[PDB]
Amino acid sequence: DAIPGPLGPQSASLEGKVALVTGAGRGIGREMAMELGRRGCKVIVNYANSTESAEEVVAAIKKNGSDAACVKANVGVVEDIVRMFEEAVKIFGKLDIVCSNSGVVSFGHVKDVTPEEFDRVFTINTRGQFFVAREAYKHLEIGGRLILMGSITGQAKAVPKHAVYSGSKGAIETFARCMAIDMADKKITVNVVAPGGIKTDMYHAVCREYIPNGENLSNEEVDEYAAVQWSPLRRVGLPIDIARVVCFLASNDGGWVTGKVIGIDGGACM
Amino acid sequence: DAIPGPLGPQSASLEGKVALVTGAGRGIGREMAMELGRRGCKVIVNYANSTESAEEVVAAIKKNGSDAACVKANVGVVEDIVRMFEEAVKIFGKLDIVCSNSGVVSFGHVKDVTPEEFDRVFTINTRGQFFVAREAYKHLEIGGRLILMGSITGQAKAVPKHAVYSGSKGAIETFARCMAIDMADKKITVNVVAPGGIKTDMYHAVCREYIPNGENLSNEEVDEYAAVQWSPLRRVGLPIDIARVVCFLASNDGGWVTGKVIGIDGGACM
Amino acid sequence: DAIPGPLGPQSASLEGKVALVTGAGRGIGREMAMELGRRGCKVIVNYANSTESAEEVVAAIKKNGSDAACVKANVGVVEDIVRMFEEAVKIFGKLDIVCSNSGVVSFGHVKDVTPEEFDRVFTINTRGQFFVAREAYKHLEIGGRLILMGSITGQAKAVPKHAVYSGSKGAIETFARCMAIDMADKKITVNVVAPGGIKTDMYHAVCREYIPNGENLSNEEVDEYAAVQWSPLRRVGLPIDIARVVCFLASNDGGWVTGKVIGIDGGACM
Amino acid sequence: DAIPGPLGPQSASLEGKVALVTGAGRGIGREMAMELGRRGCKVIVNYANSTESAEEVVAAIKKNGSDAACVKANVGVVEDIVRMFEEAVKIFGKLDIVCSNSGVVSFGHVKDVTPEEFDRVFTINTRGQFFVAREAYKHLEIGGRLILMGSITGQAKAVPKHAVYSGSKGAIETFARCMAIDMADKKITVNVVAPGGIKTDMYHAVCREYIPNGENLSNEEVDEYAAVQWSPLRRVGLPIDIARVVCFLASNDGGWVTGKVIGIDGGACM
Ligand SMILES: NC(=O)C1=CN([C@@H]2O[C@H](COP(=O)(O)OP(=O)(O)OC[C@H]3O[C@@H](n4cnc5c(N)ncnc54)[C@H](OP(=O)(O)O)[C@@H]3O)[C@@H](O)[C@H]2O)C=CC1
Ligand SMILES: NC(=O)C1=CN([C@@H]2O[C@H](COP(=O)(O)OP(=O)(O)OC[C@H]3O[C@@H](n4cnc5c(N)ncnc54)[C@H](OP(=O)(O)O)[C@@H]3O)[C@@H](O)[C@H]2O)C=CC1
Ligand SMILES: NC(=O)C1=CN([C@@H]2O[C@H](COP(=O)(O)OP(=O)(O)OC[C@H]3O[C@@H](n4cnc5c(N)ncnc54)[C@H](OP(=O)(O)O)[C@@H]3O)[C@@H](O)[C@H]2O)C=CC1
Ligand SMILES: NC(=O)C1=CN([C@@H]2O[C@H](COP(=O)(O)OP(=O)(O)OC[C@H]3O[C@@H](n4cnc5c(N)ncnc54)[C@H](OP(=O)(O)O)[C@@H]3O)[C@@H](O)[C@H]2O)C=CC1
Ligand SMILES: Cc1cccc2sc3[nH+]ncn3c12
Ligand SMILES: Cc1cccc2sc3[nH+]ncn3c12
Ligand SMILES: Cc1cccc2sc3[nH+]ncn3c12
Ligand SMILES: Cc1cccc2sc3[nH+]ncn3c12
Repeated sequence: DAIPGPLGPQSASLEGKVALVTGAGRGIGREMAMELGRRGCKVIVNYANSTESAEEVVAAIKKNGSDAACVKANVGVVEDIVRMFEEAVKIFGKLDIVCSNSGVVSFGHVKDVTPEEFDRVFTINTRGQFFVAREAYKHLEIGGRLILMGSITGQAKAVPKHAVYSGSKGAIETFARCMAIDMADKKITVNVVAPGGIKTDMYHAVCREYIPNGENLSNEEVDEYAAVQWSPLRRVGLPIDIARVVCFLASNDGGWVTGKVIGIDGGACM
Repeated sequence: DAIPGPLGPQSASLEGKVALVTGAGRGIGREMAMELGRRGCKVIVNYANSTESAEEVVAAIKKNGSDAACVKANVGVVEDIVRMFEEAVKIFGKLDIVCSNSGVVSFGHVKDVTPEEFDRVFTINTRGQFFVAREAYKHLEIGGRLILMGSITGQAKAVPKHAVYSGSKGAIETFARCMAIDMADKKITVNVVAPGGIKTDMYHAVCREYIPNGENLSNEEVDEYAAVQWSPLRRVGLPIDIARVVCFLASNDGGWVTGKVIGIDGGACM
Repeated sequence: DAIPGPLGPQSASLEGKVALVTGAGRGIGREMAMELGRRGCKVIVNYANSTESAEEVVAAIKKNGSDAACVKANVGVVEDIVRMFEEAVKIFGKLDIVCSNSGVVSFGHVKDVTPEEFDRVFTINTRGQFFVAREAYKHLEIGGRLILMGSITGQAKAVPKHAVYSGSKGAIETFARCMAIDMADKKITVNVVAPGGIKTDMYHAVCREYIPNGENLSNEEVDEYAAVQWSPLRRVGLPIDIARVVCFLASNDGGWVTGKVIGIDGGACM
Repeated sequence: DAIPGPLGPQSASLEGKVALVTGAGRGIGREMAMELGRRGCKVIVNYANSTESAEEVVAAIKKNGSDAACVKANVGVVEDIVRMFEEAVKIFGKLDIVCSNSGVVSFGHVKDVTPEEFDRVFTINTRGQFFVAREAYKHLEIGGRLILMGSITGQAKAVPKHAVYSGSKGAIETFARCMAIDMADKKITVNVVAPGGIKTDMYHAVCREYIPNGENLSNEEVDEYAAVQWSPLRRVGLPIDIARVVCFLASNDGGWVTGKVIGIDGGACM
């Protein structure tokens, strides 16, 4: 049968692809846009509040040799998502890759979860991603790429006071399986990246909630724990670790990988 | 170490246990309450609309030798759930087992899902179960049992136009893992039963949506397909098939089974 | 459709069933035969070396009110398995349940595994179980039950120096999926129980190999670790914990549970 | 923290890496060596019987601009594996990547499996891979890559008469989890690629055994079935599909992916 795409290194090229990354002003998302751009991608950085950071990222991508632009939209508002895509398409003309990154964390024993906090998390983490995914489908080029952001907590077995957040990410893994069927009519592949503890603002904010008796841990102590307890490779994961895998899925190399959950932890067990 | 519970058949006894089953007026739930009662349980049948059916079930359980009562509550309304448990506890004095059964189906290509239909399904299937689970925790006896209703679609790989429903059930499997940690402080075990196509009203309504080119299938033809394509055991699953496993988890036998997903299909592959 | 089996507690009855348990002279297996007998089963206890213990168990089952007999066979020798079943059938006339329990542990960094030690473990743990399963098929009554012994290590993510043993148990989970299809022509259900640290001779021998820096731990200290680190339920698992689940699968209640892996840990994460 | 490796496309470069691929004279393996070479790798093609094909591949890689050499060894013989690595290291001086590809298929109802045919498959598929993995550890450069060959059958739910082969591949997934811990002391990442039906000699030989009533299917009919039934993407998988993912895992991009099973099917459900 016919070979799908070029043979050799040329199959990993993202040059000439237009990508949209939600929540790209900081954290993993910022690095996702940065790296995508470094591999020759035109990046559209979406943001909700971090305008400054957003703009800063856009400047950076250009400085690196790629074109970029930023769009504002609150993924928790379906109308904002609908608008974000209508503008996105006009900016560079087409849309090849979509990275649904935006998300929020939450901690608390089941007995203390309020309907307000449950809806807060699920609305961004689960509902937002579905509608971003829905719009991505409509605007993606035939053969496009949809990448959903999940988490190690979707399958973790030992994280206490973490049902709401874990459930929101767990549902994303199921979305991938089902969306991979529907979206295949446009040759779009759908996959879920499931990171496991990356140094970002979030990490700084809630890492201690994962460490048994960690209220006291100093920043370096947290990293020491993370590095040793969570990976045989003995090191803390960085956004670039996710960004690299995301580029693989987005390239020709990931053409036969669809409906899957790629766990990107250093071999962690949570 | 000390043996947990009696040795012998006495370990499967549900006699003297009070159970609450949501959506017990029909389908799998009705049979869940019926069977639980047959094993000596006092059943509280919850219902949303099927009052007649509800009452009918209560009469049946008594006729079989057990006490029962019914409570009305819409699981999509947190206040209703809160009330349902406050009344439940007063009826028979205590609450040992809770079976979160209620749920709704949905079909449609991703591109046609509306925010209204997404919220419709997630609100009952996922959000409702969380709050039923939350209240169950607060009112369950030390050593109680919480059983969540999932589905084969949470892990299925070939069902098209089924992302919303599949995602709502998928999140339930994650809830089980996390809730099993928090709720363990009261010795409560949390598990998810994941049926795979049971003859109920739902089955009559949407089975054809699972069968490639099944609009034409006659009722008997659907059952023939179900029996042959979905199980090496060559037969259609019945509510009693789930009801029996639910009794196992609810008994002393299921004391060391927690945080798990029990797939109850005839060895189906979807 | 027709209801499969009796409604009510009578569905959990094992009375009048003949079962064969391999490696039933001690550990989990001994308790499996004991409990099966307590629920009205005629047990055939197989053994390899523990004759004394074997006979002792047979005396016990009778003293409890059930008939039993013991057969000697080395599961690592296919001819022994073939013979064991030919004799087994003649003893009580038929064979309803088979519990493939026998197994051996092993520890060591990959770099130190010798072909001899690899074959030692795989020959009993994997190859033995396949041939026990093969013979069980041929001799089981239509509607019989085949239960394979697996382990938490089949899916564990953090146990070092444990590839050979973990791999032997992992393959058992796959055997269950496939055997459930072939063996279904005789209505036999095939399932895998996956315990997670049970107090038996094995536990006494190698538990410390699972505890980071545990050479020094005293017996009570090991149990303290096991109870706290491996279960939210805060207690060490006992053979009776597995024995109870095995009876469920062997009864009418487990009729619709086939091709599955039932994890029997206190919600452990390894 | 410090960024692991270069930022940008340079992270996907395999230039200057020495790789060893077992069973590289034909099928997926041949393409694995070819592609690895195209990305600037020095490939050592191992073979068992296909000398001609082996040599042909070596000529090809050189013609493409990379150096290659071939080594003969029967993975079912531990002494051969030990020798293969001692020679391998001397050829190009070092060893960065190892791809354990070699394998054999088998079909048959459980009841017809003979100890000879069970050992035949397990000895190459499971035992061989363990010892190849063991030797890879000893000779791999710090930061090396070990990639094990698995299959969709390790998790498949509907393939009949396939327990022996499925079990041999299933154990490989467990090996990955455990080996990822031990081998991490040398910064080596261990992962399992799990293809799902690739056009190779094997495919030509046994594809019909997967298709219900396929004895009659013509070659083109088989491909039609494969393309439609096994993938929403509607096409048959090719060796290049696996080869591309293998290059990702072998590069810097796969540095944080370890202890995982990458399913490389077109979203197949078996
Ligand atoms: N950090 C970690 O350890 C891991 C993170 N993840 C997931 O990866 C993703 C990113 O995490 P990380 O970078 O650490 O997070 P950060 O806390 O650093 O915040 C990342 C971003 O998400 C955005 N976001 C939040 N709400 C919205 C919204 N309403 N609309 C659009 N964007 C929004 C933020 O936008 P703005 O700032 O502009 O409001 C921001 O850009 C999340 O989905 C997270 O759950 C998964 C596993 C691990
Ligand atoms: N049938 C099947 O093949 C399978 C079913 N399931 C799950 O099992 C559960 C029961 O399914 P099944 O019996 O077939 O369903 P049915 O369609 O027969 O309806 C079952 C019940 O769910 C209830 N329900 C719906 N909304 C509410 C609500 N707002 N509050 C309280 N109860 C409500 C109904 O209550 P009322 O009628 O009183 O409004 C009813 O009692 C569901 O969660 C379903 O998703 C999972 C796998 C397979
Ligand atoms: N203990 C634990 O923590 C867990 C155990 N398991 C599995 O459960 C099973 C039983 O474990 P456990 O009771 O702890 O083990 P023990 O170490 O207590 O030994 C149990 C038995 O296995 C038998 N056995 C060994 N070789 C043979 C053989 N060649 N033929 C027949 N029988 C043989 C022994 O027979 P004899 O003494 O007569 O030679 C004995 O009867 C094993 O498969 C084990 O891997 C799984 C998870 C956890
Ligand atoms: N084809 C498919 O659909 C899929 C294949 N796989 C796996 O991928 C791998 C390759 O499959 P594929 O290329 O299709 O297979 P082929 O039938 O085309 O044969 C591939 C190779 O395996 C080799 N091999 C067999 N025995 C030995 C041995 N004793 N020592 C060294 N090498 C040996 C052959 O060597 P020689 O010819 O030199 O003897 C050959 O080089 C296998 O492990 C297979 O199980 C997994 C999923 C799907
Ligand atoms: C923020 C964080 C820190 C450490 C480990 C994890 S695992 C996960 N999943 N989402 C966030 N996280 C974290
Ligand atoms: C209603 C139904 C029919 C057939 C197969 C399935 S699998 C599933 N999950 N929820 C509902 N169903 C069905
Ligand atoms: C023998 C043992 C002790 C503690 C934990 C485990 S987990 C497992 N699997 N087989 C044996 N074991 C053990
Ligand atoms: C050889 C083959 C053909 C079709 C589908 C599969 S799935 C698998 N796993 N190993 C081999 N195969 C095949």
